[PDB]
Amino acid sequence: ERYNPQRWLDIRGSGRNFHHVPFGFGMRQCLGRRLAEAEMLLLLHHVLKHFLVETLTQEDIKMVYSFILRPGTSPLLTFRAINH
Amino acid sequence: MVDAVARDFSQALKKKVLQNARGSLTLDVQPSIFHYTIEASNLALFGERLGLVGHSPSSASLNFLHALEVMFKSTVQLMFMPRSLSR
Amino acid sequence: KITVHFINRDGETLTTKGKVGDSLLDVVVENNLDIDGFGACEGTLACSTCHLIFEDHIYEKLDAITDEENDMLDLAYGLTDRSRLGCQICLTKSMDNMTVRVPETVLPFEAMPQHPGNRWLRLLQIWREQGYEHLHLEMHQTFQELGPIFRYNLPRMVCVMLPEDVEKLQQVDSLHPCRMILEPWVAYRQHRGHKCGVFLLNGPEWRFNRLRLNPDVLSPKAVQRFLPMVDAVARDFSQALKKKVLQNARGSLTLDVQPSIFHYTIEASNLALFGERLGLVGHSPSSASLNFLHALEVMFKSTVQLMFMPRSLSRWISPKVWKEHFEAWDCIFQYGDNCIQKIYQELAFNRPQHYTGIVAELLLKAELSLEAIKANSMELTAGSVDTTAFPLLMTLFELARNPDVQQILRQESLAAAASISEHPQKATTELPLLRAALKETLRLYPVGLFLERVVSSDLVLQNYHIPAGTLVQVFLYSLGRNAALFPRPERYNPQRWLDIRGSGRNFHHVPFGFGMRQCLGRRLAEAEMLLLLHHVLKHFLVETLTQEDIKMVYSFILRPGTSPLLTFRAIN
Ligand code: HEM
Ligand code: HEM
Ligand SMILES: N#Cc1ccc([C@H]2CCCc3cncn32)cc1
Ligand code: FES
Repeated sequence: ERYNPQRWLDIRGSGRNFHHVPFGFGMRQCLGRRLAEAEMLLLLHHVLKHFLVETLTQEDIKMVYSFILRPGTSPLLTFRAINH
Repeated sequence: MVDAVARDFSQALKKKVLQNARGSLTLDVQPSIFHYTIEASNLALFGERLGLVGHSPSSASLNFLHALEVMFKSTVQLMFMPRSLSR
Repeated sequence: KITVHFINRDGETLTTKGKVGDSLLDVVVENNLDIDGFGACEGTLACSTCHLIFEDHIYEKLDAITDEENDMLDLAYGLTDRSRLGCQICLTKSMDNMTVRVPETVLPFEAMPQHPGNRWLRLLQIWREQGYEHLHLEMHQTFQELGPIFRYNLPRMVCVMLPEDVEKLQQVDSLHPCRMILEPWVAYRQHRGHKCGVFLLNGPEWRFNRLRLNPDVLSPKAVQRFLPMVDAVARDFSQALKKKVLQNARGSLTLDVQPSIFHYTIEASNLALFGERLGLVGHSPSSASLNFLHALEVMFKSTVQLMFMPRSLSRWISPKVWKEHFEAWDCIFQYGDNCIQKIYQELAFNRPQHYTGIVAELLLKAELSLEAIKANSMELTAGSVDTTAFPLLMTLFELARNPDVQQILRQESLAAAASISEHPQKATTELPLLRAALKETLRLYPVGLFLERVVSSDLVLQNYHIPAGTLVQVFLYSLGRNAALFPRPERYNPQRWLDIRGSGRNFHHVPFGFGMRQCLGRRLAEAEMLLLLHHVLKHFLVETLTQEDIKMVYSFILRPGTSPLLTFRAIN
């Protein structure tokens, strides 16, 4: 339950197979795989170089399965601009 | 093309952030994010700029999102039944 | 150090000393002198209990009186041609052995004129008409038949209408002034686990809250902190109007401005309070904006349907109105709670080094429980819309009706324009005639209709003994139209308040109240109103052909039922 992205560069080290599979495998693996990555990566990139993101609601978010797994809570997030 | 949408998203957010005394904007961002993906998607796919980022949602935008929610919802009610029953 | 002699009400000369540069409020509280009730609001010009009368040779060489002090002195009993407010007077070298001095100041109750009407007939009238929009006209007719004083057969309750009576009523102002309690609103607070705010509090909880609010909501120091922010909203309002005006062939835009004004006050309020810019001025209304305004209308409406009944009756007669009432409050508290969960989260992660609004201070100071900041933050977010915007319409309207007065308020504004554009704070001081025009609108159209006080001791007004525990009500409508104090009362003449200020006539301008329960938004309202009209006069001409009088409705507050069609012609 610890959020630690570095673990995926350490998993790349000691070669371990099939650890990152949310898009699938084989040739029925998600066709939007790299379009999703594109949309997500750049938005967050452009948000990090201008804003600080904070929140008081650090309880876990209850998630609901309604075909896809999604959050039932949407948290109240602050975007504080950086100026230096 | 996605870069342009994500840039326009942050510059839109920054404009409004910087109008507030504390240089901050706290909000529920789920709506603005969903409209980002509709814009980045529709541009990458059809080359069209819908003008949903930075501006207000449109009628077509919110009807589309609702229909998705209903479709997922109504799917779990019919997936586990054969259509012989759900009929 | 300097010696100063104080003549008390009992006649005795107290002598003590203070240091130069000290306020004589400091001299009184730092020596525990026995001047009962002196300095109630701890030096934030929110009471007139530091009133002191000076010697002619000392008073003459004191600083000029500010409008903020003069408006306070106008609500001070026993006013004199040599009286000042101790909180605003710092001791100086020449006041050694000064002598200041503090002021001093029948048929039975049942022999007073009675209101013919019957509590229950009226109660049932409201049951069906769902309101009593005409009540202010009933009471005017009453005073014009029974005289300047009558009682209502109910408990005891007397309705008055003269400055004489308001002056006495403030002398009786206790340490815990008691306004009567609105159960429909409090029932809502009890039902949701919420704390009542200042508007609905009495006793020590009231005094506790108020003394931790006046500093950042009412002090001239706080007014100077948020006045520049209101300037930005009023500027953005005129430049927005001018853009659209100048697109039309004849450099004009005629419209119903009531919507745009209401959205101005929501913006100026939410910015002054929560430092947030909502972007409602210049752009279209939002869903949250119009839902908030409707819920206010419904809440006022449903209040008059439940105020005159005890809860014992309205429980089963109009339970639907209770559902209607709470769902209004439900929408209101949703709007307000989110402005505060917005800022509580912000402030948690960084305390700013500059001014970020009124509530930011209160939260930072943390002299109140958050549940008590939440409750006052609500009262302020909800009280700062209808009460501020209706007076602001009627002012525009009367300036369109009185072209003479307009062109004089314009000269004043243009004259002071550059002075104010450089430092907005100066609007307080550089626009005296405009501020007199706000007294003229609230005289004729007082959105606050009554001042109410449960007295704490036997007093007497207009020679009718008034026993303790009695409700007294100041009907400001009939007050403002008494030709005896206001020559030609229906005439709109802002200069009249300058005439009045020379002579020691008292309690003439009382729509915000008196004492320490006078309106906490008093100087925020005045800020929002003054600058909008200032910025509108230096760019636009305001005209209208609908110069009939506007019929006004009673829905807990006194508001217009007509909104007039006003023209804004740009000047070039
Ligand atoms: C985080 C984002 C996404 C996740 C986690 C995800 C997940 C998946 C998964 C698990 C599959 C099935 C893999 C399999 O059966 O082997 C799949 C298939 C598919 N996804 Fe996604 N997907 C995402 C985004 C997208 C996007 C953005 C699109 C379209 C632009 C998309 C369109 C598709 C399609 C068309 C298939 C069918 C592939 C096939 O049957 O060959 N997905 N996705
Ligand atoms: C023209 C505008 C306004 C008028 C005529 C007005 C009138 C009044 C009156 C007559 C009272 C009661 C005075 C008394 O009982 O002695 C009052 C109290 C109050 N008003 Fe207003 N008001 C105005 C604007 C505002 C605004 C803008 C706010 C908030 C931002 C506000 C918030 C309050 C509060 C919190 C109280 C309770 C004061 C207490 O109980 O100590 N009012 N107002
Ligand atoms: N909560 C609350 C609350 C909302 C609005 C008001 C407004 C309307 C009620 C009469 C009045 C006098 N001064 C301000 N107000 C007062 C309190
Ligand atoms: S104490 Fe001086 S005015 Fe309130």
